[PDB]
Amino acid sequence: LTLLEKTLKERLNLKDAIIVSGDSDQSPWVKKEMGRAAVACMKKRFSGKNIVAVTGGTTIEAVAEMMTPDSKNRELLFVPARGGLGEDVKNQANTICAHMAEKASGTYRLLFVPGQLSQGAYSSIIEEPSVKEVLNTIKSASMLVHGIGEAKTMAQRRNTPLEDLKKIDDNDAVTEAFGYYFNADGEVVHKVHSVGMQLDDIDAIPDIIAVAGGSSKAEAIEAYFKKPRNTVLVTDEGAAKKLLR
Amino acid sequence: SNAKDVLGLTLLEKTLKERLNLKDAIIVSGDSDQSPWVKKEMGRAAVACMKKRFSGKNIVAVTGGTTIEAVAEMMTPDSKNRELLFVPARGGLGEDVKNQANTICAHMAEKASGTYRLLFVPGQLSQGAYSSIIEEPSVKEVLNTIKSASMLVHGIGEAKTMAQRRNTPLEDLKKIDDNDAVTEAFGYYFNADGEVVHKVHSVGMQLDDIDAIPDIIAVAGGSSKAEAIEAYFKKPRNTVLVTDEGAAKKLLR
Ligand SMILES: O=P(O)(O)OC[C@H]1O[C@](O)(COP(=O)(O)O)[C@@H](O)[C@@H]1O
Ligand SMILES: [Cl-]
Ligand SMILES: [Cl-]
Ligand SMILES: [Cl-]
Ligand SMILES: [Cl-]
Repeated sequence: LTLLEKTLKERLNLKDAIIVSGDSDQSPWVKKEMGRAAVACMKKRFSGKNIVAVTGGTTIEAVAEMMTPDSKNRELLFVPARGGLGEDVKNQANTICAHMAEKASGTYRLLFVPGQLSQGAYSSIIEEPSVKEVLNTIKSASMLVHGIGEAKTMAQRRNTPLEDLKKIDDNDAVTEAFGYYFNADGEVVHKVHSVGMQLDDIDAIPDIIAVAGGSSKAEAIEAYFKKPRNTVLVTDEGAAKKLLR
Repeated sequence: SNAKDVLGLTLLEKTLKERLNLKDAIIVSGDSDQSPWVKKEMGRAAVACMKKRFSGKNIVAVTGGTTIEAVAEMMTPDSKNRELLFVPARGGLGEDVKNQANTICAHMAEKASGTYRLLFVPGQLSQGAYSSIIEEPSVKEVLNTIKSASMLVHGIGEAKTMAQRRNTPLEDLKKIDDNDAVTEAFGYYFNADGEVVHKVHSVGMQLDDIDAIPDIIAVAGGSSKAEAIEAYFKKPRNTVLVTDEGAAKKLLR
């Protein structure tokens, strides 16, 4: 495995690779072990005060589940990286963020701005103090913890307008992260319009941890890391072994 | 039922149904204010009640609070494997929304091996912003599902206890006091005659909606809640109450 990690690192240009045992597509509990490893990676990188941006999805929900209070007692503020991506509440960044904060015995900020508001309603809402302040907090994140999905899988699960499904399909999206759909070369081919973190913003976040696994995600994971992301990947053998096959 | 004979529960249930306008009364032994395990027994009885009421397909609306949490903790899969979708009955708007019904909803659905849909948890926003959000198709779908609820399982609280437990605006605290609220259920505070005197700023189920819900199960007990329970049921609610001797004996004698 030491070798598997080193090879994955070089292939994907990662800051580091953390690989847990097994294939989460065959053994669901393996997702909880990715969660556990992610938490450990987070705690390695915390400073005295931390603003942690987090996405939704079931894998970051596993991070939240495995979260425990910080032993050194460092200060932790969690914020949802970006909302209004059309997920059911169980899968919203806003939900996962609150859950993680609770488990870490930290604090969190709520941010709910849904996907399909009118131009006027969207323009007005993002100027409201509670939103404006949280957007600023997200802008100054010291950490980002995010998932990676297959494009088709994400597009189906979310409430995706028909015209956008077409675009995602016609532009050969294969992977998705934080509301960006990318093709096989790591290029953006569809951006979901939503407030909060933008792709350009991630270069300003010193510690980024991606958490994604399962053999079925091998292609999505490879595609996402086709460009430099300055990111630590937590994955499992299922994804890593299939990617490197 | 030697048991419920000797413990006097069957006779107590009869009288409680005659006194309040109950669809049915289910009373477990003891006083949950004195004996915390009695809450777990209310949860047990409530779960059994739900299972007797389920149709082929169900949309079960739930409230938060420790009593419905105990219902969720006691929930087990349906041996008949009927279709079970759980939703929160309401969601909060305004400052520091916690949406604890969401918490209980997910917990109960997981225990039942059912499915669930939660309500959004907003930050502090203008009414205009809330009005825009409510019409958003994804949000609208959940509200429509709550509107189609086949069952409602809810707590009942003392008005003062709840207004104080919650992040209640000072203007609304004054209103609740000045209008002599004595009881609370699902985001509505009622006076001693069971009339609404204040409604929490929320989305989801409204009091007028409960008539259309075939099965409503209130779960609330302890001597401290006798006055609140009596007040809530001063008006007809077509509701099955699961409670304890603590509440029932104090109310009746
Ligand atoms: O069962 P408990 O702990 O006495 O709580 C009962 C109360 O909890 C609730 O069900 C839910 O409280 P919230 O609406 O603040 O989340 C109230 O409607 C009810 O008054
Ligand atoms: Cl495995
Ligand atoms: Cl463990
Ligand atoms: Cl979302
Ligand atoms: Cl949900």
